[PDB]
Amino acid sequence: IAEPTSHDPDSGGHFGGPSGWGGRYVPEALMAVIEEVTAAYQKERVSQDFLDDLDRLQANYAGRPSPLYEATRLSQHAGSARIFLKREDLNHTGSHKINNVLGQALLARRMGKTRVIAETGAGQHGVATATACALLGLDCVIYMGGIDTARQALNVARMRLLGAEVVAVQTGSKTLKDAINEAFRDWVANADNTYYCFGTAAGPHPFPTMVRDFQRIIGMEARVQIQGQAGRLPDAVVACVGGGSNAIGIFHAFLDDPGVRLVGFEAAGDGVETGRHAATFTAGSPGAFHGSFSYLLQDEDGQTIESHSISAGLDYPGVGPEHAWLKEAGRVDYRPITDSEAMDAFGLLCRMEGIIPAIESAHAVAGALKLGVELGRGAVIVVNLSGRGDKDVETAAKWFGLLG
Amino acid sequence: TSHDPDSGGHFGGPSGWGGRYVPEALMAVIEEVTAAYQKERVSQDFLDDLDRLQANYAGRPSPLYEATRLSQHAGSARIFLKREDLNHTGSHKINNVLGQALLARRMGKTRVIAETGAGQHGVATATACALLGLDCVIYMGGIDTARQALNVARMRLLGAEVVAVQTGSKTLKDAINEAFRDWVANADNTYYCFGTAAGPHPFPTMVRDFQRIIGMEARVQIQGQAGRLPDAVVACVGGGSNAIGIFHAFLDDPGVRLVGFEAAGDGVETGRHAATFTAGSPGAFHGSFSYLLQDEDGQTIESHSISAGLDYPGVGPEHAWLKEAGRVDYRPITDSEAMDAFGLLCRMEGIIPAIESAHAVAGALKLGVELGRGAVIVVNLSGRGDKDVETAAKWFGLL
Amino acid sequence: EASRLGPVFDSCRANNRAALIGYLPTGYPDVPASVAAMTALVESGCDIIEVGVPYSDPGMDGPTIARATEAALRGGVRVRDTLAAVEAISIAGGRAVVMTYWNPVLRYGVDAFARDLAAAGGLGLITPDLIPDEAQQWLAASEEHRLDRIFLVAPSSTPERLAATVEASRGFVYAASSQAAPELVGRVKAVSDIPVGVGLGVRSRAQAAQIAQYADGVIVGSALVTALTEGLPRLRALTGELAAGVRLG
Amino acid sequence: EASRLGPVFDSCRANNRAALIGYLPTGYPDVPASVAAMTALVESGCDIIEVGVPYSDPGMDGPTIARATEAALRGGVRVRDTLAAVEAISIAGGRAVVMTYWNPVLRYGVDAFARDLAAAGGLGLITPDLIPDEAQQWLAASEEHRLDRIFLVAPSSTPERLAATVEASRGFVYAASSQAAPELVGRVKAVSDIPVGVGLGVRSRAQAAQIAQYADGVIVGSALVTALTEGLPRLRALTGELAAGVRL
Ligand SMILES: N#C[C@@H]1N[C@@H](CF)[C@H]1c1ccc(-c2c(F)cc(Cl)cc2F)cc1
Ligand SMILES: N#C[C@@H]1N[C@@H](CF)[C@H]1c1ccc(-c2c(F)cc(Cl)cc2F)cc1
Ligand SMILES: C=C(NCc1c(COP(=O)(O)O)cnc(C)c1O)C(=O)O
Ligand SMILES: C=C(NCc1c(COP(=O)(O)O)cnc(C)c1O)C(=O)O
Ligand SMILES: [Cs+]
Ligand SMILES: [Cs+]
Repeated sequence: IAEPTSHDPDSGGHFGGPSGWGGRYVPEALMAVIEEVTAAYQKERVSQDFLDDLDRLQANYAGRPSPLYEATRLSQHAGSARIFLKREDLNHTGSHKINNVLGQALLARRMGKTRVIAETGAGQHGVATATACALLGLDCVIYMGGIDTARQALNVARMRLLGAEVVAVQTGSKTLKDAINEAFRDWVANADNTYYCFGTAAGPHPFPTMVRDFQRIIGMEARVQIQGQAGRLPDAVVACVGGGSNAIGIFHAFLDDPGVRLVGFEAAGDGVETGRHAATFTAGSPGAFHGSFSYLLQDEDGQTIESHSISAGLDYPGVGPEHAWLKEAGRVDYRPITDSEAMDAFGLLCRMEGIIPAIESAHAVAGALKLGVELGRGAVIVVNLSGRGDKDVETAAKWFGLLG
Repeated sequence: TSHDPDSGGHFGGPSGWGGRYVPEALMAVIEEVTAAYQKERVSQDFLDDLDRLQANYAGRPSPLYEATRLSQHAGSARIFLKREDLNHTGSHKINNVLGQALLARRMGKTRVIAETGAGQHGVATATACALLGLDCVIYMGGIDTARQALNVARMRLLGAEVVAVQTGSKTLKDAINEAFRDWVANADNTYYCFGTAAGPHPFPTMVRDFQRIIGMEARVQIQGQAGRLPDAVVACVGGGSNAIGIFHAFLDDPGVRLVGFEAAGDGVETGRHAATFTAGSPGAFHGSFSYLLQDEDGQTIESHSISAGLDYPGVGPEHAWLKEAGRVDYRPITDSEAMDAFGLLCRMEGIIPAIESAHAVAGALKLGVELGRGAVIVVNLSGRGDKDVETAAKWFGLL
Repeated sequence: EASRLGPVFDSCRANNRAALIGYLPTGYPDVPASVAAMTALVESGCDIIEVGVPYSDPGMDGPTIARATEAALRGGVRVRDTLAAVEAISIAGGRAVVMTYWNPVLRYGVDAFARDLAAAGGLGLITPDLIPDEAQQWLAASEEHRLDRIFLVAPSSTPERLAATVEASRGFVYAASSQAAPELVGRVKAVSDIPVGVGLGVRSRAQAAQIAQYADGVIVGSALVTALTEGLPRLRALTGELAAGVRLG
Repeated sequence: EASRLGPVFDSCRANNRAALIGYLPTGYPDVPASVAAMTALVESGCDIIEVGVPYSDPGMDGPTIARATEAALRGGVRVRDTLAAVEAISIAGGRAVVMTYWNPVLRYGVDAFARDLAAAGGLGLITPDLIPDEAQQWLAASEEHRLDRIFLVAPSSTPERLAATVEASRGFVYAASSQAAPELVGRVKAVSDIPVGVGLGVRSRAQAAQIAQYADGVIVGSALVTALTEGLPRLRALTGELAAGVRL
């Protein structure tokens, strides 16, 4: 069947009250195309023919279901806890982003759009969008921050080979938040023929809900796989948090399990006290940003504080509204992980298991190691290994002295 | 199976494909690996460990996908892509490596060496040695360390030592030579994890056995998705591991065409190619009797290909047996042809393939025109092309 | 009762002319120079001044205003400097509304900012990223502190949302945008009598007079910033040309 | 009846010495020079001349010989050049065998190469990459054309395979390789009376003397190549010192 509607926002996109998190902080010029997408998604989310077309691509084209590997050789560094890696790194294009892109590309075809635009920080969502647009015959334009086109250059070339046009954003901090600002400008001018394939669980309604619904499959699968392998529900499920898509995707199936801890791990960069980080929940406050009301890093006047992280996928000063609602309600804990902590976990996963994770995912692995020590021997911790680190190989090689 | 060699590793009786053409100094460890394989291949403890890793670690089964947007470019045939590109590390090599890595551990070996050309076998070997706690040394040709530099850094991050081979053609042929010299010296504690369906017995049989899972899966998936066995099954052929793995389940189906496509470089008439069957002749090379590119005196002719994985002048002995029996045909695919299929698969299906695998798709496109509309053609998509993105971007002028 | 900007358009429509609405961002090139320029706008015939609050991520601003808002922010412009600009305009006899993205208002406090804006003599608030769907707090503070609320309508606005946006506005309705502009004004005046201003990237008297045929107000923003970059004498000259254009007889 | 090199080791037995076996690759530094150097070995006291066939992928060869065969192939050496060198050694009174990898023999034809090797005066064939398990063609040719067949043993050779290798050898057995060399020779002496040659990277007269205390023949190759590279007189003097060490 479909999926229940228990944790969804209201018709206006608000979590936990008619004036709470989420909503639509967008100009009126975008409201026509947003309502058109909301109407289209409401119609297709209950269409068995749509869910069939999506499941068919997810199975035969993207390789789902992804396995759940017990990284036994990590147990020593996690207080003798049992780490289970949800291997989203084995998806087509190399991350969880393809789950959401397939749904939204299928939706953009159902709407008759011929042009798809997207933003990207780490390059993984950009590659996934260009992948679906090549698959479904859609024209594709990806917006990327100029600083990210340099530290994730492997993905820039992949997008160009797939037929997409890559535009390097030079305004602002030249990272993810500025790519989103430029993609927003593109949509305002081309709302008529263009679909905006947003790549994370943020933005205005309906995007926080739609992105989450397309990533729900991660948690649905993991919840079944972990019971078959460990014989019980886990003691905790963890994931890294940038915008929040991969976290909310694996978190959702466990929300109604009162014994399952949920911990998201955000990028702390050089340190939360240094002013060079992206720990939105640790050092941020509520505000309206990028189309929703949620947490963001902001000075006393309301200006967005530029974020920094060694991971381009977590270099974002905001977060999705459903995470803000779950943080306020106390259902999910959010903790910082620094650059150095992540890179230790990165190298440990390589040495111990032969998996080269994405530097984003390394934040989650580092958080799981710490969490394992707190829970102790025998605790079952599921980790969402959101992506592989082929994009980060040059960054990781410099970090560990394999270059010069 | 009924297609196995004798105790000495010979395919097909009098022809004598395979065997062991190695120095006596290697016979003690070669017989040691043979006996260990015969013993552990029927051990449920060993089979349970291999299945557990293929499922929860490697990502098996790999899916079978019908590339319907390629149909108009394949004479309206139906191209089905066996998605080995989705495995852990990103190619079929992990299948063979996980079998031999577990076997090295069963034998008490403490050190694993391996050759690599495209870097995929090196990355897979380095991956399993990190997982099992083995010392890893990967021999790679100096030319290949340059044009596949991404996989070199992946290997180093996984904890493996990489040795750049600068002798000979500085490609896959010369990495194998040096790795053989390493084994001669350190056979007491070193397992040679061979990356392709060549070499002395038992390696052609053993590599094929660990890759049979590809064809077995494909034969079940094609019937479920299409209702019948395919009209043809095609793959690219360097040494022959990914081709033999997808072919084997189909050997005894009489109506299934089997076509292997080999690298033709700048063209077979140019002397800058690796088209072993098209231009080679029988001979003994790298431990087996098979086909290889050789001059009038028997010296190995150096091969050239834009693809590092197919840039090899030999080929596995079981393929020589299949070619002699007429069960499989082998055709050349040039650099230009492979790169066209490369870009086509990117623009039509959003799949960036390995340049090795792109040869099979290019051959599949031609075979679709030959068989007509409605014909079902299964293609082994042996690996993804992250290692080749820089090569391909320069080819299409995207820099 | 009537809106704050009601009498202004009443006087303009009685003089067979449109209201000239001028935008300048606070703090460009610096805070004292920008206040000198907003005063110059009042002296040069600007009926309403749009005091802009520079925002770090202004998605609606064009390149000319984007560069100016970044420069003002680098100079250390504050939101409290925008309230000081309004006091300066009120002192010089002008009429000020504030154009701002919503987050600086939330960070300040919606009721607090409305109170302090009206105290400084401000007459209204333009909210380009605040739609009426999310403006419950702003509607209450707007009725309380007697402030106009100018929402935006676009050529793509549905009949439902356009009527709802016009219903929600006080003072005037901003028609942000070829024949798309007069056709949009026609849709607003089909459902309400509220004055309509038109932003159309005006840069000359000819374009200003061309809009004054159908609109109640002509909104000029980018051309004033480009003029201020050249200096205050160029700004007075351009404003004088525009003040002549909004008049018809 | 007996092997071709049988009488050679008997002559070394009566003179209370081991045989000096000298290796040189054909065509290094060129074909005329290599044949000139091989003849010099006979005039300088070499009992047996190993004539090497340069191969493009020599797995069993160290760097001195490997780089010398690479230079010979760059110069264009052919397999027929090796047979021309055997005939030259035989005319000059020497006794020559051919050390080759197996694929050049397959390309020539096992029977045809044996026939042509015997007609040039060759006495046998050393096959480093051919084990008896694959030598059916070679065994038949070795009997037909009365050529000795020299297989290699190794320290790692299992007892069963060592006995099989020795049983399949005619002429002498190449003991390729601490105490590793004499211990391996002892294991061969314990199953057969066939002469055993030892190759151990010999460089000096003292080294050749230590080997002759247990081996029937001493095999020198790399040191001869290194000498020929400096000059033809250096090879003559070094071969002389090696000729003296084998008589102690
Ligand atoms: N006004 C205004 C704002 N400048 C930024 C907010 F502060 C700019 C903006 C508005 C909207 C979004 C948005 C998004 F992020 C995702 C999607 Cl799917 C749709 C969107 F509309 C992004 C940036
Ligand atoms: N002598 C000799 C030969 N020089 C080449 C052959 F002609 C060199 C050689 C011998 C053996 C091999 C070999 C291999 F490739 C794979 C494995 Cl698993 C085991 C091996 F022993 C490779 C090259
Ligand atoms: C930002 C995008 N990626 C973020 C990312 C993240 C963080 O994204 P979330 O939306 O927080 O799940 C996690 N893991 C991987 C492998 C990623 O690539 C991008 O590439 O556009
Ligand atoms: C040479 C190795 N690769 C060969 C290769 C081949 C050809 O190898 P076979 O053994 O012929 O299957 C095909 N596809 C991919 C993706 C490959 O990487 C290597 O990675 O060392
Ligand atoms: Cs964040
Ligand atoms: Cs080949």
